[PDB]
Amino acid sequence: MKTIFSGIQPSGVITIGNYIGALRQFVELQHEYNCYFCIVDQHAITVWQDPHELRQNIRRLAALYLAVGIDPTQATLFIQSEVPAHAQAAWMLQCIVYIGELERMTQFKEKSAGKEAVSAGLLTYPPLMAADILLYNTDIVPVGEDQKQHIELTRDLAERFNKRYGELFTIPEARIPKVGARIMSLVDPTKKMSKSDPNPKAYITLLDDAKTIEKKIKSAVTDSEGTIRYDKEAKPGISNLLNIYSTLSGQSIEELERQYEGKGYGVFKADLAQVVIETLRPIQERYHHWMESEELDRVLDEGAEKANRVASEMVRKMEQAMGLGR
Amino acid sequence: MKTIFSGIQPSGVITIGNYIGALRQFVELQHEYNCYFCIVDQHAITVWQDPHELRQNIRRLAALYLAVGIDPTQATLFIQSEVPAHAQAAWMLQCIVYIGELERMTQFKEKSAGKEAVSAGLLTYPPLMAADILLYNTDIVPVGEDQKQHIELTRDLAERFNKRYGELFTIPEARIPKVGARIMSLVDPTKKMSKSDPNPKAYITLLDDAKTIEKKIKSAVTDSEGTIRYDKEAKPGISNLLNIYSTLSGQSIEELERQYEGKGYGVFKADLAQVVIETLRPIQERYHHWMESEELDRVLDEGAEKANRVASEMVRKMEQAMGLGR
Ligand SMILES: Nc1ncnc2c1ncn2[C@@H]1O[C@H](COP(=O)(O)OC(=O)[C@@H](N)Cc2c[nH]c3ccccc23)[C@@H](O)[C@H]1O
Ligand SMILES: Nc1ncnc2c1ncn2[C@@H]1O[C@H](COP(=O)(O)OC(=O)[C@@H](N)Cc2c[nH]c3ccccc23)[C@@H](O)[C@H]1O
Ligand SMILES: [N+]
Ligand SMILES: [N+]
Repeated sequence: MKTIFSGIQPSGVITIGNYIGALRQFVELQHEYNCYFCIVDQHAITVWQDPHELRQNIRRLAALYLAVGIDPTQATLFIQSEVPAHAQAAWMLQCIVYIGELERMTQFKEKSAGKEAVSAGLLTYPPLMAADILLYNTDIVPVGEDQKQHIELTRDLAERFNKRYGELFTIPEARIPKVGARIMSLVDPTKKMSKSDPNPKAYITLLDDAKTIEKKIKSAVTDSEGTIRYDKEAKPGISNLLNIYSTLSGQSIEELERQYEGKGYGVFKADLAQVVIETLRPIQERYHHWMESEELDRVLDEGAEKANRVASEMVRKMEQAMGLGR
Repeated sequence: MKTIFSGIQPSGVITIGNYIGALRQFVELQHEYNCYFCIVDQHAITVWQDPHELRQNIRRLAALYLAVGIDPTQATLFIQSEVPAHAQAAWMLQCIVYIGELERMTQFKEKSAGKEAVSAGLLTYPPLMAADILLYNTDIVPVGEDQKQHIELTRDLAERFNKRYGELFTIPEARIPKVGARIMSLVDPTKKMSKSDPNPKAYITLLDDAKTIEKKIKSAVTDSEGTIRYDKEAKPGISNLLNIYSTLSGQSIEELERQYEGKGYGVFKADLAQVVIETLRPIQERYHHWMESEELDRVLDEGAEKANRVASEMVRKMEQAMGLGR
């Protein structure tokens, strides 16, 4: 059976954009593929992190993965730093990637923009992400659209390694949702919904309460058309709301447009807020249960055990190929 | 007792400059300090390496370390890639070092000079070297003058980590020989003697035979003074030969100047060649014995075991400090 790998950085904010673009896919695909889902703590430290908050954010993200439905009998959930292979593999790949290649990454240009002394991990983020993927002989990497470039570099690195040292890596392919690959800010729908937006009304976190969801959806920027129809260019706000509605409800954009034919944005927003609440409430309840359980650690212990068995073997093969060691 | 750490890259050429600046110190200090001497294979791959040659160069360097007198009961000799902690620690430090800092490294500017697509490991070499040193709670790092800058960055990184996350690292200090810290090319004594000089007459390898040593010392560029006196600026060639002679023979520069008072370069060179031969012959004999022995692997197995115990514990402390993991 084919293999899937995907990772999410532990942070103070996990959004419905993370859920729609990524987590929803993980749950969908977990029974049909061998799956490795990672909490990428080593990527998190590419920017300063308060240590106590990081430790908590790592547990919170593990709880959210399990709360949304990732099943430990179907998938391997683990913390990146707990599998030394990722750092070892990242080093080997950093040795074959070119500085120019890292400098062209949009993620790097955006995260380093207007910066004054950029910490090096920001620049060397990609090789570590490529290691994450390649270590598991990954076929498919389910992500939102914003990870496409990183996966393109990963494919380039795998091909480069294979040409130089012998065929070892499977060339992985991104799997990006048709609808909801790039959920936009509710405040400015021409911008992506981001975990780090300074305006909390831009995103909905997976832990937002009902009153908070309602406020955010209601305030969502729209237009002066009063017509619920998809049109990314002309109606970015309504289009983005339609994507959220479609993905969470399971109704097609066409179904929703018909349903709301002749209706205004008010009822549409009230109904969408309810769909978001209906989605997040059961997740939140399961999330608190995991946060209070010793089983959360057991699940992560088991995941690192499995991940370490597979990744450590791939690292041995990589070293053998480059002639490191003995 | 204090701790020493030092590393050497496995390569096709190990010179008498490596011996005089570094290996001679290792043997001198091994009984008085806890010592970790490393074969830095992960640093070697910062540039392309033929895999079969690399594997061999790693064994050759282990044999040379043991041949020169490093004693496995006094020091821990091991291969960098065999201790995952170095890669893990390198990642954490890459996250706190600034890109500007890496770009100013002379080693980086020289190795990347006139280059067209510099591979990223060339740029990220320092954090891995800082990890090598800091992992062992190192006090002293014996090297030749060319490593001074890298050790200055390592001190800066250790201080930066300690300020941000809590005092964890000892701030290491370089130990550079008074005489022979920078042995120069025999072909152009204004340049350092380098393992990668395209002109094989520039260096003497630890495996050079007698006839070869004689040829190299005899051809060594001098001056038209016919006076054997130290003067780096005016007489770089003779000065460099005096350093080699002094270090290998144990005679002071003053003793040699007196001894050669009124003599010409011919006898001086003939006698120096003999001193180099007398030095390298016993090393070469022990080197072949190690190359043919299963004990070479046993020694490296034991060294990685010890290094892994110490380094892995420091990695745990580092992660705890930054809040990685659990
Ligand atoms: N507005 C949005 N709309 C739709 N999808 C979105 C939105 N915002 C985020 N995503 C998706 O969420 C996942 C995690 O996001 P991160 O920023 O942690 O995603 C990141 O920071 C990666 N570098 C983490 C990573 C590290 N190693 C990996 C290996 C494979 C895949 C992913 C990774 C991703 O799938 C991301 O595309
Ligand atoms: N002409 C010369 N005269 C005097 N000393 C010289 C001469 N040429 C070389 N050396 C010294 O030899 C040692 C190994 O040299 P490398 O180029 O492998 O040295 C290198 O390439 C380091 N990056 C390896 C390293 C990796 N991690 C470390 C941690 C601590 C100390 C050293 C390391 C060094 O002591 C070097 O100063
Ligand atoms: N599965
Ligand atoms: N010792």
